[PDB]
This record gives sequence, C-alpha cells and structure tokens, in this order.
Amino acid sequence: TTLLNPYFGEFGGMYVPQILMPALNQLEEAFVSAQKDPEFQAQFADLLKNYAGRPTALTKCQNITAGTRTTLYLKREDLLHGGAHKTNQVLGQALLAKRMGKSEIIAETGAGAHGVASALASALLGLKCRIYMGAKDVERQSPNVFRMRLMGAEVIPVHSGSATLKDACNEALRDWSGSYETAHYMLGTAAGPHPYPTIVREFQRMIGEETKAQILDKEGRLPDAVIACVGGGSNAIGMFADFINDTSVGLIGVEPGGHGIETGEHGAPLKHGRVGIYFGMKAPMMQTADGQIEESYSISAGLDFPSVGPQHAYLNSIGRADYVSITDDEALEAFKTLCRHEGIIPALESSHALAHALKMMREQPEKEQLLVVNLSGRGDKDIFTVHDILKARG
Amino acid sequence: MERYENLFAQLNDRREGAFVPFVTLGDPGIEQSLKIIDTLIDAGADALELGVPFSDPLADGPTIQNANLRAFAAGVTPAQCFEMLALIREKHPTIPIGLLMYANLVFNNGIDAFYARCEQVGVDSVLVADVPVEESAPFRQAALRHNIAPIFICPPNADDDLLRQVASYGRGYTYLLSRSGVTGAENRGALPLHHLIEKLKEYHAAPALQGFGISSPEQVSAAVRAGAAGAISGSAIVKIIEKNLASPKQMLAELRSFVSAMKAASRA
Ligand SMILES: O=P(O)(O)OCCNS(=O)(=O)c1ccc(OC(F)(F)F)cc1
Ligand SMILES: *Cc1c(COP(=O)(O)O)cnc(C)c1O
Ligand SMILES: [Cl-]
Ligand SMILES: [Cl-]
Ligand SMILES: [Cl-]
Ligand SMILES: [Cs+]
Ligand SMILES: [Cs+]
Ligand SMILES: [Cs+]
Repeated sequence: TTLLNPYFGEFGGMYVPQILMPALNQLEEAFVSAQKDPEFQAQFADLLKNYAGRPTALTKCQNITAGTRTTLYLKREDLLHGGAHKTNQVLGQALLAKRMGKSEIIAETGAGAHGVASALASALLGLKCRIYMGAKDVERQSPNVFRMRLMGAEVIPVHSGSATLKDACNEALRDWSGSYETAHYMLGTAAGPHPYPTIVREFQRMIGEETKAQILDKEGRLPDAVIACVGGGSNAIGMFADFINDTSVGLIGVEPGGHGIETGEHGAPLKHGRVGIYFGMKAPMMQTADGQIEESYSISAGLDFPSVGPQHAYLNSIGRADYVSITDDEALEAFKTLCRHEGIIPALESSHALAHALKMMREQPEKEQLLVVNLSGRGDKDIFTVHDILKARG
Repeated sequence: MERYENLFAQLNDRREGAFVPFVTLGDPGIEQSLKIIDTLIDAGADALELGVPFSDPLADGPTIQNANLRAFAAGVTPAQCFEMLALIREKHPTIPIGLLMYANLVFNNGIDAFYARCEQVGVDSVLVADVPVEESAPFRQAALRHNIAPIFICPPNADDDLLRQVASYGRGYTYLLSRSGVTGAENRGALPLHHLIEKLKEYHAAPALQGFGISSPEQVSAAVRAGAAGAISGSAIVKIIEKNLASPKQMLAELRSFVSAMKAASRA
C-alpha cells in the first residue's frame, strides 16, 4: 500500500526487488510529510534563492524571430548554479535525505551533469556522496569526473553490462538494496519507481510556476506552447506541471532523433520504442525484439536515457502533451543560431527544444504564436563536441 | 503437475532437506550448460533454479552478472533457453525446474504467452526478481492459469501483513532471503530466520527455501535445522564455472564434488 498513486494511467509503478519496497515507502512518507512542512519548504526556498540563484530570467529573443509572427522567450535554467536545471531537484532530495536521518547519498550519472549536481549538493549539506558512472562514460567525461572528485564525492566506474548509464542505474540500485538504512538514492530524472517521478516533478515545478508568472507580467496572457527536451523527463515535467490544467497551453516534448528515426540510432522511446518494465517502472523504452534493454543515441550525451518518465507517457496517451523528435543536425543548427543571434550558448540538450521552436516558426511564419523554450542548460561543455563536428564537416 | 509438492513429500519421508543449485542457462555456452545441469542433477540436486540471460540483472552481484555476460558472449537468447528447458525436462521427469526471470523478459511478448511457453516446456515455477508482491497480480494469475508456481520473496524483516501475502499468493516454495543486498557468496546472511519460518508454517505457506550467500555445507545443515525445507546456492556454483572455463572436464568434476557435499549436508 502507498499514500499516493504510483501510476499515471497504465504507466509507472514500483518494479523493484521486494527488499527495496520499505525504502520506497519510507521515501514516499517523508516526501508527503515534507510537502506539508512550512519549515522544509522555507529551507528549500532559501537554498533555491540564495545558493542556486532562483528565480531564473525569462529572456525575450527578438533577433531570431525577426520578420515572423512568432514571439519566443527562453526560460534561463542555464543561469542556475551548476548551469543546468538538475540543481533544483538535487537540493530538494538532499533535504529529504536529511529529513529521514540519512547521511549518505548514492547517485547515477551518464554524461556527469547529475553526478556533479549531486556532489555539489552533498558538499553544501554535509552528506557523503558516492556516484556510479559507466566505465565508458568515465573515460569520456574527464572534466565532470574531476569536478565530482574536487567536491569530495567518490566516483565508482561500472564495468557491467554495456558500461553506460543504464548499467550505472543498476549498480546504484544494487548498492541501495543493501545500504538503504543509511543512504538515500538520489535518482537523476523524473523516472524510475514511485515515488521518484512524483518527487522529481514537484522539486522541478518552480520552472513552470516562474515561467507562468513571468509571461503574465510581460505579455498579459499564457503562452500558446511550452517546449522542452526530454531525456528522462525532469526539465520538461518541471516546465509542464503548472500548465497542465491550463488547457489552452500546448505542452511539447522533444526527444532526440539522433541520426534519424529511420536509422534506429536515436533516443526517442516515447514515440518510437515499445512499452517495457525496467528501472522500476512500466514505460516506453529502447529494447530489442526479445526484450533486452538497448541504449539511446544522441549527439547530446545528456539525452542518453533509454526510456522516459511515466508521466510523459501518460500525458501523451491522453493527448494532453505532444512529443516530437529533432535530429543531431537540427540541434547543431539551433546551437549555432542562438550563439550568433542572441549571444547565448545553449546546451546541446536544450538545443533540441530550440530547434523544434525554430521549426514551428519557420514552417508557418505568419502564424501568431507565443512560445517558451525551456533552456535547460548552458553549452560551454559542448563546444569541443561542436568543434569536432564543424571541423570534420568543413 | 505438482512437482514441488511431490518432492517435499518425498524429502519429508526421508527427513531430508532440499539442495537447489542456481545456474545461468547457456553459461558458458549451450552444450556445456546442458552438461553442467546434468552433472548437478547426477550429483544430487533436488530441484533447479535457472536464469535466463538478461541485459540488466539488478538483483545480482558480480558473479552472476558475469555469468549473464558469458551467456550473451555465446549468443544465448530467451528462445534458445526455452529450447534448453524442453530438453532438460525430456531427460528428467520429476525434478522441479524453477526460472529466475526479470520482468521485461516476461512482459515482452505478453505475460500470458510467457507462462504458456513455460507450461509447454515443463517448467514448475517462476520467480520474477523485480516484481514485488504489490505488483504481482498479473504475473501470479498468469502463472496459476498455466500450472506454474509463482515464487514470492520473504525478506528477513518481513512484517505480518507481508508474511500473510506471501503465504496466500505463493506456491511451490517460499523464497526466504538470507539478507538484504544482491546475490553473492562473499556475503553471508547473519540474521536468525527461525521466527519467519514458524510464522510461514502457521499461515500454511509453501515450504521455505533459504537463499542468498549459501556457499558451504554448514549453511545447508543450518537452514534445515532452523526449520527451512532446504537451501538454494547460486554464486558458489557459478564461481566453479568461472574458475574452470579453461577446463570443461575439471569444471564438471568440481561441480560434482561441490554439489555432492552440499546435498550430503541436507540429509542431516
Ligand atoms: O547463492 P547466491 O547468493 O548467488 O544467491 C542465488 C540466488 N539465485 S536465485 O535464482 O535464487 C535468485 C533469487 C532472488 C533474486 O532476487 C530477488 F530476491 F530480488 F528476487 C535473485 C536471484
Ligand atoms: C540532464 C539534462 C537534460 C535531460 O534530463 P531531463 O531529466 O530529461 O531533464 C536536459 N538538459 C540538460 C541541460 C541536462 O543537464
Ligand atoms: Cl499565484
Ligand atoms: Cl495567427
Ligand atoms: Cl500456499
Ligand atoms: Cs494499473
Ligand atoms: Cs517577431
Ligand atoms: Cs530519451
């Protein structure tokens, strides 16, 4: 039994070994309690404001829409401490860990963004942090690995399975299965077993709350659509949550199309995968015909989650949200365009959301539309990746 | 069929416990795996627990992670595993055969169709490692419709409500976890399980088999002495495979010796 519904329609659930069920129930109870606790809320708000720098700007981008009937704002999660939206929910999960009397943090990371966010929160709040990372990711994310270590976190390479994110996800759960009495598992997206999809949403929803206030202040009305990239679903659900009951507002999630959906080399399970059960949840996922889990491909390492949060699959099923894909090449063009016309270097993850907005504008330039793109992170980390392509391309 | 019921009745008549090895199907290849399994039975295994190779075995420690990887290196697929299972049953009519599955492999092509395939090849039970009792309904229902025992896990700290659920819903045997954590012979369970064993019997649960970290004869004898119907050993068996990959003949000899010793410890 649980306090909250573990499902979003058919999607979600608690598909963990029996030994972990008390951990999930304890976390759910602590979360429900925290949400009613004005002191917890004030501590969270204090960290978000004075440490992370919220509220984040909403930037009107006039140059890129010139000559069209599109008005485009960017919600500037790139300006949050750490340079990505992940900071928001790590701070809240760290406070939940404390609330439960836990002194240790376990986290998974692929590209390293969640590992660094976890390590920084742990440093600030006096938790001992250990981070699992696939051996292949370790080798290729030296900068992030070094940051995690500078911040006092232990980084543990994972050599099992495919030595990437899903394997680090497994190793974190294996550790937690034996350590849950003292350690909190700080899951990095709006996915996995209940209560994680719900907790991550609630600890990211200030993105959309702020966006709504900012757009009412500047435009006097709600947006026609809000657009966000979808790796596991945290930044998107963070932007979408406060608009779900505003039926006029379009919710558009953008999965990575990689080399092209037709190539099979993509990370778009919501629209192009098959429902499965893995990482604690029933959700669309990248898998072989006989049910082995596969990897997500994208130029952006941060969109590498081989599944998607169950609330997104639900919002799609009922037609509340629409999901599309953007290829590597489209993302790269959007990256270059924003740099040159707006003086902002976006994360390649966020560039997928911008690319789709640019398509909405370009395809129908005399359509009047007020759009918000969630700029989930900054793209300093991506300049070498973009360097190497632009050079090999000529 | 009623293979577990018949085994436990026969073992009761001999005042013996069950010794149940685990191996991964197709580790280190199909032909050698079939030989391994025949050896386990000939050496005294009372029942089998058999894993289908899965990409993400999140309840398994390194020994069994590596067994899964060896099977994949040999190209082993679930379809090939089901072929193996049919042949094992064709050779051995009465030994209970249980599978260790992960949820996605059961759900993949439909839950009902998975259990129907199990029935066709003569499997007796299925344990789905990542489905807790809370999520078990469509699995246990499909199992029972196809004459398959759904195996439930009883953790060492199970409360009364969970014990009642496991007792009601399970069939074949009740899996009594030695400890928290994941499979592996390097960590031995150090919690007394006699109170759980007594409460399960009170609730007419399927007979208990203790598993996780069982790697020596004294542990088998201890499981029986505490009231369990027997014990399961996985990593310790798989370690012998891993140790002896270079010598298939010595691998079988060492497996025989080990299983013989472990089974002997079950008689008293
Ligand atoms: O001897 P060990 O320590 O290797 O343990 C052998 C375990 N093999 S098994 O198939 O019984 C088995 C039983 C339950 C498992 O996970 C679960 F409890 F979550 F369901 C995993 C494997
Ligand atoms: C991690 C990350 C993402 C993808 O994760 P979600 O959970 O889908 O938000 C997207 N953008 C940036 C900048 C990230 O760091
Ligand atoms: Cl308000
Ligand atoms: Cl218009
Ligand atoms: Cl029963
Ligand atoms: Cs349901
Ligand atoms: Cs404009
Ligand atoms: Cs994805």
